[PDB]
Amino acid sequence: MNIFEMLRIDEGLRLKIYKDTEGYYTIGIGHLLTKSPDLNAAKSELDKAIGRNCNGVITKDEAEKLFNQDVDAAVRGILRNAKLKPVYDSLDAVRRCAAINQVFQMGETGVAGFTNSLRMLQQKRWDEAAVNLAKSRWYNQTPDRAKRVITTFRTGTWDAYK
Ligand SMILES: CCc1ccccc1O
Repeated sequence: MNIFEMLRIDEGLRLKIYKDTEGYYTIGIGHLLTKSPDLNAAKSELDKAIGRNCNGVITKDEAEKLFNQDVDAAVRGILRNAKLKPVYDSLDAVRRCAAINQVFQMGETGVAGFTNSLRMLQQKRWDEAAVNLAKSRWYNQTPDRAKRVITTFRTGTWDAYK
């Protein structure tokens, strides 16, 4: 297991524009195109992202290319965020993957409410962190995925991903 395999499980792979769990136009391995309800705006973002006229469909290679960029962006983002970087750098490599996963799903604004979880994670209070992480819109809206990511934070193992 690694961050790519982990996110591939959590995000799936779809080669045609689809709506994610929040109803937003998405493609590939959880590549968010736009929060706009306009399918044409999503097709425009797709064409811009890939550099050709895709008419809402891409190849596996193109999906994986966006995925590589998106994972990279998630990590570089964390490292640029003064609240996230110190916690991320305190973690072991497995728990870092849980952090990348969460930011990939939610974005940095998405994780702004996680201040108390962040402190517990930096303190290595793993069970307490795990309890706090589940008290969230995140957990309630995507419980099966959140349970996996939380188990990863709690244990520093890949047990939740088999
Ligand atoms: C709250 C979990 C977490 C830890 C460290 C960095 C990002 C992140 O979302």
